[PDB]
Amino acid sequence: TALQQAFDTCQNNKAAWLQRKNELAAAEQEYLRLLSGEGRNVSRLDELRNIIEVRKWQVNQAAGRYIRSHEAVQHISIRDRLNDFMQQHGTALAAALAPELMGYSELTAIARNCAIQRATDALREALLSWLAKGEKINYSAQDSDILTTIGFRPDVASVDDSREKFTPAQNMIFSRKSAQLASRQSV
Amino acid sequence: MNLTELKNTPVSELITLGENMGLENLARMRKQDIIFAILKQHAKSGEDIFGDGVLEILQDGFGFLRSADSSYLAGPDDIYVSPSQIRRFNLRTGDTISGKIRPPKEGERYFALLKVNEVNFDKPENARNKILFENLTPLHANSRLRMERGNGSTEDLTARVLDLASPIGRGQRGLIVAPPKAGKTMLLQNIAQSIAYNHPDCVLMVLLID
Ligand SMILES: Nc1ncnc2c1ncn2[C@@H]1O[C@H](COP(=O)(O)OP(=O)(O)OP(=O)(O)O)[C@@H](O)[C@H]1O
Ligand SMILES: [Mg+2]
Repeated sequence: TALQQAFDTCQNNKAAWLQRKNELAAAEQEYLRLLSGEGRNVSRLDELRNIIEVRKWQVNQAAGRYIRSHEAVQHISIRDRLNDFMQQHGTALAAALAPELMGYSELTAIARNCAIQRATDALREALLSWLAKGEKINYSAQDSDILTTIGFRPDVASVDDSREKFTPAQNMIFSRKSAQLASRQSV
Repeated sequence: MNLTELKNTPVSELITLGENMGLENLARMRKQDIIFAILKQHAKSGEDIFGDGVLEILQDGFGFLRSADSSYLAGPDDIYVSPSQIRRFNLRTGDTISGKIRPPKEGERYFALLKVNEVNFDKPENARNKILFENLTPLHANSRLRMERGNGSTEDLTARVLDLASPIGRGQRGLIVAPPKAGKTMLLQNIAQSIAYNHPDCVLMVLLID
């Protein structure tokens, strides 16, 4: 039943990502209006720059964990669909690859690996032959709603900000600064 | 009048106004003595006078109140504070005080305190409910102080490179290692004026010894 857990994890990740996005937008717009304003508090400008950078780091991390959750839920859904599909029509699939599946129990490691590789090549050629004709399909009937509500792929706004990678020291110092921000804003 | 305006004035107009009101041959004595005589005459006239300053307590509660402008000189103008109000208001050394001041009577030569209207720029009852400095938890310098004024001053360079060499933050421990004839005094006053310009909110104090 981990599909529902993955779904709600993706939902709350999206909610947190939207919260980070809107708070970053508010911070940047107030920083811009203070820049255009008559105020000249340089300390305020520096602290606003610090807020902007820490919020950008938080948004990047939220996008990264959202991408991880989305790929995890997609993998779980694919695994479940393939599992029930093979439980439905797996005997015919095994018969279609019989010339390299007989007596798999006593085969050695290299023989088992080579047989698996040959089976993967066979199914890959079948899949490319199927995709050559371009026969359009839809989502799985049992879990169509989850796939539709999570989307085929995450939007660009969740990857365009996630294309920058931080060094581990940068991650640690940003985490410390975020903890300091939380401690100072709680009071 | 009040001690605040009296202290921060050159002795010229002070002695002229003292002569115009008329005290004595008020030329050959200390400035503190002149202020003391003027305050005594004004108190004898009958007008109430405010007072303000910084309070200190001796080992026996014999409290004094000095002024920052006079470099905390132990002159006669310092306000006497008895232990009674010290215990009543639960104040200690370093608490800025301001309020009515009692003129001295026979038996003492120091101005006393009638009542205090505020303590350390706060109400006397509100400032009592405060913890000591050592009871706080130290933290790193989160905020950043920038010496760049932004006006492109030709002499601002000494400050600018400082931001490129040693960032300044609130609540940090700063030390300067300087040999004689290194221009450290001008650098320090430049830092002080840059702080006063960029950050007028923060209280600035500059201490000089010998
Ligand atoms: N940028 C500068 N341009 C011109 N003169 C400078 C500059 N920086 C420093 N000086 C000179 O350096 C001299 C050093 O005198 P200053 O009083 O500033 O020294 P200090 O290092 O503060 O120490 P001390 O006063 O004890 O000698 C000044 O008299 C000043 O003429
Ligand atoms: Mg000097």
